[PDB]
Amino acid sequence: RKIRVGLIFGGKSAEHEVSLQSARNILDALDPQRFEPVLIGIDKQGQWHVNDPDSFLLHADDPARIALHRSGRGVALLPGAQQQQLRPIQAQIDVVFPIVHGTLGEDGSLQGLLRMANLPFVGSGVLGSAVAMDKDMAKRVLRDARLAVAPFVCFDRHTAHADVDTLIAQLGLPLFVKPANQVGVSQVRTADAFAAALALALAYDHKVLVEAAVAGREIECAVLGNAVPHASVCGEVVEIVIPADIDAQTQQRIQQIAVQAYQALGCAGMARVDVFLCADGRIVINEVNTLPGFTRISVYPKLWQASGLDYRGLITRLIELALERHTDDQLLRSAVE
Amino acid sequence: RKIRVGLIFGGKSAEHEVSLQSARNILDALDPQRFEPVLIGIDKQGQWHVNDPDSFLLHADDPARIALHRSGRGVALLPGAQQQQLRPIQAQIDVVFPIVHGTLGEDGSLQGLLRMANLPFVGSGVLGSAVAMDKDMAKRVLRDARLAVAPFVCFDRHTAHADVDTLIAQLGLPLFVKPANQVGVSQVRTADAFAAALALALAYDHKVLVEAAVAGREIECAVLGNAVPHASVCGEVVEIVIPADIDAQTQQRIQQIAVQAYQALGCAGMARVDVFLCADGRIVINEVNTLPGFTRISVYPKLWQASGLDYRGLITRLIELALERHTDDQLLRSAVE
Ligand SMILES: Nc1ncnc2c1ncn2[C@@H]1O[C@H](COP(=O)(O)OP(=O)(O)O)[C@@H](O)[C@H]1O
Ligand SMILES: Nc1ncnc2c1ncn2[C@@H]1O[C@H](COP(=O)(O)OP(=O)(O)O)[C@@H](O)[C@H]1O
Ligand SMILES: [Mg+2]
Ligand SMILES: [Mg+2]
Repeated sequence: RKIRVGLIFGGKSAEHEVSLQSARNILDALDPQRFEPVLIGIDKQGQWHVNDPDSFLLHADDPARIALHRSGRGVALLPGAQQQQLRPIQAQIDVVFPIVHGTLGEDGSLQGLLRMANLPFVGSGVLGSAVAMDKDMAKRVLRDARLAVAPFVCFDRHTAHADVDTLIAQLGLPLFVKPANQVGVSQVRTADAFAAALALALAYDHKVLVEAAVAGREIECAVLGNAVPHASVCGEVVEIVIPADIDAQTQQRIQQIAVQAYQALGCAGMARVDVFLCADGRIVINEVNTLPGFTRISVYPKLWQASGLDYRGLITRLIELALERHTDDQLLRSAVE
Repeated sequence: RKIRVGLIFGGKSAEHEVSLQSARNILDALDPQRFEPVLIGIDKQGQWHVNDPDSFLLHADDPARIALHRSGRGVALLPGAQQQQLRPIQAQIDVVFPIVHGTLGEDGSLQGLLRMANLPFVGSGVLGSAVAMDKDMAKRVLRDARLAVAPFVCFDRHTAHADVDTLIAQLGLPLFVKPANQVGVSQVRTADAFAAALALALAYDHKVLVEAAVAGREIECAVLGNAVPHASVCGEVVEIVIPADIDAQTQQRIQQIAVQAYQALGCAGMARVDVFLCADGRIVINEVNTLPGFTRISVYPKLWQASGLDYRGLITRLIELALERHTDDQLLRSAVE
């Protein structure tokens, strides 16, 4: 009757601690009429630990020291299994809410594990996560959908044969140098600082984007839904200001763009879309993020709060969307001969 | 010293039996100086069974009855583990060669499981597999890379608001109706047969492509490699003819297109690229397939055979490429703070 929600959190990530705080907040807001929580923390070495709600954190109330209780109660996954798919090394989960920051948590890999275990789960599936996480691929698909993105060139080790001059002629200055995996970012103000930015970024990814500058205000907008996505009110990064000080017509066209970008990349459940709003009213997509923050101070939930969707209720909707997707997939999977 | 190769095969798939035959052939050709095999079969319900090389098939020599020995020796996966990641429910694998046909085996999901288990593995990673498998997404990325694809419209349940007339004005007749997941295909010769094709396809996927006809010969070309991919000689589907009866200049431009498509979609290890060669010499990409067949009669290995790469040696190269990728990823993963 109650649904069992497996919260998987942590990750090998600079944002590890953000995932800890999010898990705590989700746990406090989970509608206890409907959901029972099961907790799986992933430490900074990538090891999985089951915990109880009341002892999953060390120094919970100290932001500078908060950490995962590495209980050493390990987890096995049974691929192809239809029940008890998550097994203790040495509770049945009905839906997974993954908030694992870092490459594997965000890039479709964990999502693929969850599919292989036949687990419903919150957020974008394999494709949507993989595409959004790879900033090179995400921009090519956005571009093809006729949405505006910063002009850019993408390099790998084998082509980084980079001519700073041709780059400046095409893209200008300053240039933003980014590893394609959504640290290693640099604002290159002069042609001479480029070489080093290129080199730093390539320590983090096999692919590095070089982007022209976009002049404009930074507006962020929350999307929720599967096939019929909805958009929150906008927020302006000034340090966030909700609702953004922009007219109705402008908010509406950013909302519409956010939904369209989301559909193009094949997102589901949730994304935060970050755009630039230029002086002439052009809207340029900076980033589509399939794993927003879920702390009480994170932008994504505050954007929905300001749109009349409360935190408990956001969480409940994300779970319902995960179950909806799963049951629809169920029929199509079962159509194979 | 010897490398342990985990062969994972089978799958819930119409091509299940092709995967069985492939596994057998791979097993016979595996260089026993270098590799020891471990066998994991996935039955038609998606259940995983460990087997021994000498008893993994029922009716091995009868194509009409050949089936997986469902031994019931189950497999657990330890996510985050660095050793013994594949565990028997109730041999250390050093590299996985997945040839699991069907959605999960092909679409990045299994690849994501393998990443979560820190296993090196053969073929495209999560992104490359997810993108290539979704024919809608694959064509948009190809399109953006300025390679030619059949003109097309993509529908879901919520838009399939389909006007046959507008479709014929834009794309013509006949139309090819395809579920976006790479059965449910229909050649609609008249405007009146469309409705039903659209409806059949939508039983298999949430997305359905409608493509204009491409008039031309069918040429297939094998790609191998990670960052510097190579192309095989071409083969013509007449029923395959290797080498294709086409000039050197034409083979060279199809080879170049095959590599470019492969790079655009982020493929690794292996793909078979299928194109149309039109009367005027235009080359139109039909499909990039990240899981080709590996039977002795499959096109992919025959294309490499005709290019001077033998079957054992193809297999050895695919494993080397998997290990190369893995060790390079290793340094970048470990760069996180
Ligand atoms: N091409 C660009 N033009 C102008 N500003 C940029 C550009 N790329 C990044 N920035 C600015 O630098 C900041 C950091 O970049 P961003 O892509 O948001 O990386 P992350 O979200 O991983 O910090 C952005 O918030 C934006 O303010
Ligand atoms: N748009 C098209 N124009 C012309 N022929 C097509 C088109 N789409 C498919 N075909 C033909 O129909 C066959 C089946 O389509 P294909 O996409 O190869 O599906 P699958 O590989 O899953 O059978 C192809 O081998 C090709 O010969
Ligand atoms: Mg951003
Ligand atoms: Mg084909």
